[PDB]
This record gives sequence, structure tokens and C-alpha cells, in this order.
Amino acid sequence: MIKQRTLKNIIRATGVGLHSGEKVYLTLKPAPVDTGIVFSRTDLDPVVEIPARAENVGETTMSTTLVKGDVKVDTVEHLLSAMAGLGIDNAYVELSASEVPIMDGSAGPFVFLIQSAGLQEQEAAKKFIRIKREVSVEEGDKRAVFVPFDGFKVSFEIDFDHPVFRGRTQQASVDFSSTSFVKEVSRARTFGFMRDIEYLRSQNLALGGSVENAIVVDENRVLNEDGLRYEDEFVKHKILDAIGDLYLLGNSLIGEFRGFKSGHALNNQLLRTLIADKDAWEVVTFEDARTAPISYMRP
Ligand SMILES: CC(C)C(=O)N1C[C@H](NC(=O)[C@@H]2C[C@@H](O)CN2)C[C@@H]1C(=O)NCc1ccc(C#CC#CC2CC2)cc1
Ligand SMILES: [Zn+2]
Repeated sequence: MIKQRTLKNIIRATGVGLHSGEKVYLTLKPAPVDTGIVFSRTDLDPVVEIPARAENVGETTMSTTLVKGDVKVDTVEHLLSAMAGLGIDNAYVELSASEVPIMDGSAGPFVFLIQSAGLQEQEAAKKFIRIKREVSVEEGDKRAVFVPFDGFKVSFEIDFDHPVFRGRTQQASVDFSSTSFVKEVSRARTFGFMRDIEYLRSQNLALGGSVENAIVVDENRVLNEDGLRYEDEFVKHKILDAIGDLYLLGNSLIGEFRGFKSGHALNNQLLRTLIADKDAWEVVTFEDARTAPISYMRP
């Protein structure tokens, strides 16, 4: 064997920052073995690169933000989700502004741009982090857990007290060795309540938000004319966000993630607690893909 992968070709995209409302030009570039995912702010002289690693995560309530000095990259979770879902080890991500473009609110556009360019196997073993021990963090009624598991699996439960959610599935569990990230998860869009959006605009947040890139919910119903892509899109989006945050570990996981009302802050607590507890994980490679607990789509 299981080899590292980068992109076969450069991918360019244009979009708006969900939070900033800024137009942003995005370029995904191939990268050498053991680069990881590195974000670059090309609008600054000199360019600032922030490796997409747990240690570089800014103190952030809405999205996952990387920081170095007073430079930031906002809303990395959907793109990193896309890269995690296709098993991209190495890539440079160029941005003309502080925020990754939101596209349609899901990882769908990213997965497509990436799979249009195609992938490149590289002459070097893919390193994996295998969960050896259970690791859990709680705070109030939120819980985030890692469980040893021979594969990669994400379960999540949310519980909003809202007519839309109450009469919709708020639990989901997806084993990615037997279920398509691409088909079952990647198209799941971010969501916001009409009441919060009014306030957030007031504070110059959500300035790029529209029905074009978010599920907009009022008191009772989804306002998006065309409705939901999945009956359980909300909890599916939460799994997509978690897979993005998990990728800040800097290697693909062999294990299970369970989220109970968890978010970016607790996800990040769990990553830090996992990194710090070296008894709970090991790094492993696989000389024989045929026998390994995880598999990849052809390049
Ligand atoms: C309910 C909240 C607290 C919650 O727990 N969330 C969990 C999920 N998190 C996410 O998806 C994270 C956070 C986002 O960054 C992207 N990945 C969604 C939701 C969230 O954080 N959503 C922020 C938000 C999204 C869209 C809009 C929008 C607009 C629009 C308009 C114009 C017509 C009026 C506003 C806010
Ligand atoms: Zn999200």
C-alpha cells in the first residue's frame, strides 16, 4: 505494497468563503512522498504554508482553522474530508484568500475535481495510525471516542430539538471499507438555522452563505427548493466534518470514531489526547494490500 498517493495533475477551482464572503482561487498541486497536506496563502508576500496537522489548529468555534503567526486558513474540514475519502497522502493546497471555497457546502465538488485529475501512487509505503486502545473525551453532554477496529468506521449521533431534525434520522454509522465515502457521504452539505444566520451576518460571519452552498432551515422546514440529498443529510455532514478533522492526525486511521453531539473543538481534543497517549496507537505499513484491513479505489 500500500503506497502513498498524490494527484496526477494540478486542479484549479474558484468559489466563495462560507464565513468571509471572499472570492478565492484554489489550486491543488501534486506533492512529494511524506509532504502531507500543506495549505499555502499565495496572496501574501512571502507565501505562508501551514501543514494541516493537529498542532496548527486555531482556537475555532464554527469551522476548522489552521494558524501560523496571525495568518489563518479557515474552513479546511470539507477539502481534507475529500482528500481523506480518496486516500491522498501528499498535496499542496494554494489559496488567494484566508478561507477554502465552500463550493456547494459538501465535499462532492472536491472529490470530483480530484478524481478528474486522477491520482498518482508514489514509491513509498503509506503509513497508517492503528488505534490500539479506546480513547474518549467528554465535556458536558458531548462525547468523542476512538475504538480499535480492523478498518475505518465513523458513527455519529446528533440531537437538535427542531421539527426538521426530530422527524429525520439523527444517527448514522458508515464502514468505509464496505460503503462508498463518494456515494454515501461526500454530497452531504453544511446546514444553518435562519435565526442564527440573521445574528452571524450582524457579526460579519456566514457572509458567503446561500441555498447554493448550505441547507437553510427555519422554524419548521428546509427552505432549499430542491430539499435534501439524503434523508439523514445533517448527521451525514457531521461524519464528513469528522473525517476532515481526523485527517489533521497527518496519517490515515485504522480504527472507529464515535461522535455524540461532538464538534470541531471536541474532535480536536480527541486528536490531541490520542497523539499524547502513545500506548493507545502505533504507526503500521502493509507489504500486502490483499490482506490489509483497508483498501483503495484504483489510482
Ligand atoms: C447548528 C450549528 C451550530 C451546528 O452544529 N452545525 C454543525 C455543522 N457544521 C459544519 O457543517 C461545519 C461548520 C461550517 O463552517 C462548515 N463545516 C453545520 C452547523 C454549522 O456550524 N453551520 C455553520 C453555518 C453554515 C451555513 C450557514 C449559512 C447560511 C446562509 C444563508 C443565506 C440564505 C440566508 C451559516 C452557518
Ligand atoms: Zn461542514
